[PDB]
Amino acid sequence: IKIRITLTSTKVKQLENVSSNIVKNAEQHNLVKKGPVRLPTKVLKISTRKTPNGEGSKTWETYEMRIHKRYIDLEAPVQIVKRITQITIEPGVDVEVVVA
Amino acid sequence: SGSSKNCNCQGTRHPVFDIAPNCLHCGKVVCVIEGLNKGKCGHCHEQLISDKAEENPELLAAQERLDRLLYFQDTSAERTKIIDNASDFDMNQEVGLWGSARERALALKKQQRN
Amino acid sequence: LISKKRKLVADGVFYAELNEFFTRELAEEGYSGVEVRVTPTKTEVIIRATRTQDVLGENGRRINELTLLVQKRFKYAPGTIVLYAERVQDRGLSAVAQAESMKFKLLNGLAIRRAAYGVVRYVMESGAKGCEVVVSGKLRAARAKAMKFADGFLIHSGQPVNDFIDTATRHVLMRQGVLGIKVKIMRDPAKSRTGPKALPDAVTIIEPKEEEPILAPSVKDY
Amino acid sequence: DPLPPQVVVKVVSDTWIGCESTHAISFQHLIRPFNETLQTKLLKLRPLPTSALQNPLIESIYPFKYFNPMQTMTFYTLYNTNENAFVGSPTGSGKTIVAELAIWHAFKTFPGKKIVYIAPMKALVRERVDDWRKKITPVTGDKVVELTGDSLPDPKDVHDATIVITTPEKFDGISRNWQTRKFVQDVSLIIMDEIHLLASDRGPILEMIVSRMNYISSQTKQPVRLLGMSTAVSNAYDMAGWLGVKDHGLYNFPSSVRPVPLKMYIDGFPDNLAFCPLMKTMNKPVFMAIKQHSPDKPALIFVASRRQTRLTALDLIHLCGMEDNPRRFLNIDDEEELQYYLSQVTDDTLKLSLQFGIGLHHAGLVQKDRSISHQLFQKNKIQILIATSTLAWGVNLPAHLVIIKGTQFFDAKIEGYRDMDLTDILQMMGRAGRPAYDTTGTAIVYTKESKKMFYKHFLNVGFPVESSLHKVLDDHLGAEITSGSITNKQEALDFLSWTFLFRRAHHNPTYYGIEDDTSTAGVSEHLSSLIDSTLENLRESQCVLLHGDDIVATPFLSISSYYYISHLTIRQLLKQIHDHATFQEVLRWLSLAVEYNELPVRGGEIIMNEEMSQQSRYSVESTFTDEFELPMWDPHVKTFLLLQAHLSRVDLPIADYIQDTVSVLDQSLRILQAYIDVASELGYFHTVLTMIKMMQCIKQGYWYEDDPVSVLPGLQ
RNA sequence: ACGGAAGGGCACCACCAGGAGUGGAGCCUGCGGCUUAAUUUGACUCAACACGGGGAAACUCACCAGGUCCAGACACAAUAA
RNA sequence: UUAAUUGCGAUAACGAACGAGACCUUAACCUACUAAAUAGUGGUGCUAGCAUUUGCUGGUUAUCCACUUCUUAGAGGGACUAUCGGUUUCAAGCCGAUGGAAGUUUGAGGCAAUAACAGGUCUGUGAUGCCCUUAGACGUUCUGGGCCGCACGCGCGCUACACUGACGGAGCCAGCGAGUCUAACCUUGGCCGAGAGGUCUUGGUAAUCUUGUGAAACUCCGUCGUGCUGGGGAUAGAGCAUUGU
Ligand SMILES: [Mg+2]
Ligand SMILES: [Mg+2]
Ligand SMILES: [Mg+2]
Ligand SMILES: [Mg+2]
Ligand SMILES: [Mg+2]
Ligand SMILES: [Mg+2]
Ligand SMILES: [Mg+2]
Ligand SMILES: [Mg+2]
Ligand SMILES: [Mg+2]
Ligand SMILES: [Mg+2]
Ligand SMILES: [Mg+2]
Ligand SMILES: [Mg+2]
Ligand SMILES: [Mg+2]
Ligand SMILES: [Mg+2]
Ligand SMILES: [Mg+2]
Ligand SMILES: [Zn+2]
Ligand SMILES: [Zn+2]
Repeated sequence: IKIRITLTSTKVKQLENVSSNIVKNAEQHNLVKKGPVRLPTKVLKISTRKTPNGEGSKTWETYEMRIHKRYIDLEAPVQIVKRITQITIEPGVDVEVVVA
Repeated sequence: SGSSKNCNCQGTRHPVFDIAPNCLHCGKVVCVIEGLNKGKCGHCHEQLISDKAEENPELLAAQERLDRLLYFQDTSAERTKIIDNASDFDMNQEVGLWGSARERALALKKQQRN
Repeated sequence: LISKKRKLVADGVFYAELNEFFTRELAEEGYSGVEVRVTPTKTEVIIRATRTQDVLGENGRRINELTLLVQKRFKYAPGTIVLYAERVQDRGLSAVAQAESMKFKLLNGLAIRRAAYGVVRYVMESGAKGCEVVVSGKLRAARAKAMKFADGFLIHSGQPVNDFIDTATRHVLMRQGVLGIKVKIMRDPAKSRTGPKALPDAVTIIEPKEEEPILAPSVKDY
Repeated sequence: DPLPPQVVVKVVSDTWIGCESTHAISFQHLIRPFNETLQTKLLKLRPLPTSALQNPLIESIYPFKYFNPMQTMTFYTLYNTNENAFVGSPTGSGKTIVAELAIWHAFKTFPGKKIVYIAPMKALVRERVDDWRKKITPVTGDKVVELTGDSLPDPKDVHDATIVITTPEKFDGISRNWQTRKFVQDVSLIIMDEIHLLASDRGPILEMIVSRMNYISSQTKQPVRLLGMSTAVSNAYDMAGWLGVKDHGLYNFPSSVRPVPLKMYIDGFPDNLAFCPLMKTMNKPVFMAIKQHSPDKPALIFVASRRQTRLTALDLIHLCGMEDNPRRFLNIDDEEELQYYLSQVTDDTLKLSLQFGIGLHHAGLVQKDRSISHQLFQKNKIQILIATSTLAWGVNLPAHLVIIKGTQFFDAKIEGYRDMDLTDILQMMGRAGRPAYDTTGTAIVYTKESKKMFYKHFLNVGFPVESSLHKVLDDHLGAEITSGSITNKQEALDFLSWTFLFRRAHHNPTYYGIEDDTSTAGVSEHLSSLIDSTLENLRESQCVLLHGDDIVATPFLSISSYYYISHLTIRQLLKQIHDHATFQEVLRWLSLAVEYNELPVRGGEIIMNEEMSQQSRYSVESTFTDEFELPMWDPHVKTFLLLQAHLSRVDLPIADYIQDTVSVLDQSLRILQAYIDVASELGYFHTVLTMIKMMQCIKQGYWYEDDPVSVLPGLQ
């Protein structure tokens, strides 16, 4: 069946929480389970002048947004993967599931 | 369609085949996917579709109440009502006669007649 | 089909667009921030305000049209977006609500000195460790100047500023120009309950329990 | 049905203007257990009538050819498959034909098996057998043997038996012997009915049985089939996740669809009478309701207590006088035949009430008097069948109207009146409505105003079935574990893992008393604390010795299976046993059993209890002394005096004591058997000799000084 | 506050010991000036001059030679099928 | 004495607050934990070349088996100037040696107090008071110019003025990033064309495809030879395409 779930939230502490109950849900159900894979962190950077006008010393500001993404692979019949998606939803943690 | 995917859902996750709801030999429920990809039973490999006095009488009677059972389920929204002895039961269809009081002015006219 | 690099950025702008819409509509309903939580097939938005009845209204009239307003602009299908209404806990400890209170007093002709002390006094009485309100503009004269009002103590540098200080800025429109209002409130670290419970430079030592010498070798057999 | 965005609680003043305070409450605690599964009635128009069964022997019987329409999903799903399924059947909509799917399930694959049926009450047991003695055995050639506390068949008959019907309590005793009783090896399918009684007292007994087969199936590595027979249950998913059923098959139909439609009415009665005066206020409105709703059709009224079975009859017959026919609807045209049935009537209310068309039934009559009220109603001679709530489990009475006469039956545990649980009155409506006799049926639920809104809101919806094992959880922990399956507490957590409690404890922590944390981790220490409580409450009974993480099956815990043991009884009499036990000493010990505490002591019995205390051979005041001194009201004192009366053949002052004596004598043999095994292990030969003299005296009702020859018939 | 007043301590937007450079040449680019109808404009030491995120063919565009449109809500009076 | 009103202390002051520091992000250390065909490693299968005698270089996605040293992380640890020797009312501290991945607060940053400037900004804003315009309107829109205009003076800059070079062949190594939905982005591959570029497809919403970004400076073998010269590449003319009306 090869169920794959990807999680791409910005805040990591809940993202580690969501990946914590999922991994133990499979083993407690005696499911062949593939460990979570933590992809390299994506650092989205924007650099801009601080001043609104054109006056002053050329001071530059850097802003960063971090994207933490993991995936976990599951292999099991549909009747248990369908009872995973509707739960483990917490604020600001994007979750999607792909079949096959 | 010739698909070999034997969908044995029995209508759990798919709509049932209207023409062939079940197996007439071993009772397996055949859904639309199961009916479309094969006309044979999944379990006992029996044909699903062949290529009132005469009809069995109580067989026709069985579906009469069965349709009522479906009718009861379809019309079960209002069967949950409680009669009570404190409900006004305004009996108005959707409004109090357009929110307008002149039908009882005749009763006032009747009272003027009295 | 949008990449996750652009999806999260487009999600933050959705939060940014949705945030400024409420502060311009519920300005007299005490809007105090919004939160967006995404669930498959069901998107929910939590409005936080001081007056939960006005945000809801009779039969949820206001929240329905506000939910319906979001539907039209963002092209969300009916039944996908649902708005909530929730009161704000510890209204004295929210800078945004107290920023509105400062603006409210000025527009009614109240004195700048007395009104400013009123905002900081309520915040201090509500359990805040520190509070600071800054008023800038043409005060009693054409020549503009700033007047800072504060109580307790507020940190200014380091990471804990983000953790403990909430900042609110609200422009005020008056007949003589524009008066700026800035409110910073520092809550007690002892009630944070999310992350740090104290300043990084606070060290607390558990008092040891004294015990007199036994003065005699003895055994308690079992 | 469409969930609102929030729930709003508005409080407004009554005199001032604008004194309003509103709260908006969100509910995001919506998990899959918090749902109603249900199944829409789909288009399955064509059935498989009889002929589509491929067995001439079965098709030659059951002349019902039209196949059960309310089996829409079921039909032949379990006929061939070996997968567990849950079936919710409201009312008597196939309770008999579906229960016979066990033979259709796998008996053809392997014949000559001993599939066991389970019923929650012995009243069902009699009818689950008698109806099938002329239905299955004469045609299938398979015999069925009853297994109850009153029947002790030969083990060879039980081994060769094909079907076994047993209450969960009686199945527990034989299931205590799973290790050595070679009889239980042929279990392939287990079927039980009326399974939503876990909230009741007997539910925990049945609940722990299911977890037993789960461990049997798990270790032995072969599946054991199950089948759940019940009515509409709100929390179907949790039961589905505990019964071990799979996706293919789940039967949850609501009470909306029934063979006979049900009409229900609500009425309120004033809140200034506690229990007693609110029978005169309610008896009269019952009379008008019977005539209005059941003019010429049978009615049925459910009184609260045993005495109210009489009081309602007294007033209703009195109110029946003020109309045309005082003996209305007697349905006895022949006066000569009228006196025929009245001849068999014994005494008391039945003598002067059966002539009015009203029948009475309660557990205070002759065993044939209870039946007499039924056969007359079987051919519709009597109309009113005023009875107790305990009759909603026995014979299926085809009545039309069910009346809830009052509410809030008394509970002895709280010395007060408590609201009736929403498990019995819901089933009590099932008697209303006669299949193929009348179109629709009516029901009325008369209640106090404070509870009037509660039943309007939730009577149709129903409530989740809850597990009440953690009131007797200390007793049945050693039911399956005293064999020596687990030695350490680490796996003791595993022993309770697949019980029904975890299916509701984590889902509904509030009901079970959890108030600290609702998370699965938060409940983990709470459930372990209960496990820690269970082992420590067994320590003061000095039955188990702890070696840290290890538990020890001591000789005191050695007798916990093969025989019912209440554990708490062991410690009470542990410091009393001695080799030279006298006859007087043991008579005190027999009445000290905890199981005898259930004997009721009616008001004013102390006066008559004291009278026979001196009349008894061993007075209570001279027997229960110092630490063993007991109050005269205590049932142990009453039980001690009852045994002496039986030995001395002393006539009891009232007939009520006779029923108690029969109950006391019923458990006398099994309770006395406990001391035989205990004394045998200790080698107290003198005590053992004393034991044999007791049941001989008890069986023949004669003292040890009496001549055994006089016991023979015709001899005083 | 200032001192071509004293005392103590610091800094490669200071110096020493040096490095590599700019200033010299061509070219890109900004500023001033001159020109023009317009060559739109801000910033005059550090703290402006590859700065206005200003690398402008049209847009941007704010300047010039010209041409359209009214997006003047609403209320009042007038003309008026 | 410290980078520090940083500390030891003295003491008509005691007790505090802000700032510094702590904090946060990043860089390095772990053959320690959980791992990971979207990263690899060794071996087993099929297979190419040479020696053939045990090998070396390799190729292989539905060929598997085991692992996380290298690569990514999440949770942790690790440094506090540790030990020692000197100097100091012998206090804070400082110097030196050893050990250490790391010992100039470890390096580098974010944040960063009070009081001010009539510093810049009305041309970022539907943020603005007041003033001006408000219908051949300073509004908007369309066409074409200009902001590039050139006697001249300055700043930020890039190319060099040569053999530590230039040119021609080969050698061949990074890291930070980015990439298409109602769009047409990053483009590998085949073919055509000096070249620029053009055509047909392909993979990629992306650790998996561009991409080992096979980058340049640089390394080696050859030509030139102290010559405004094969240094230098503006100034000008002709032709071939692309961006875009
Ligand atoms: Mg220096
Ligand atoms: Mg120098
Ligand atoms: Mg140079
Ligand atoms: Mg400076
Ligand atoms: Mg250009
Ligand atoms: Mg232009
Ligand atoms: Mg233009
Ligand atoms: Mg190979
Ligand atoms: Mg030293
Ligand atoms: Mg630092
Ligand atoms: Mg500005
Ligand atoms: Mg310019
Ligand atoms: Mg510059
Ligand atoms: Mg690289
Ligand atoms: Mg050249
Ligand atoms: Zn299907
Ligand atoms: Zn079939």
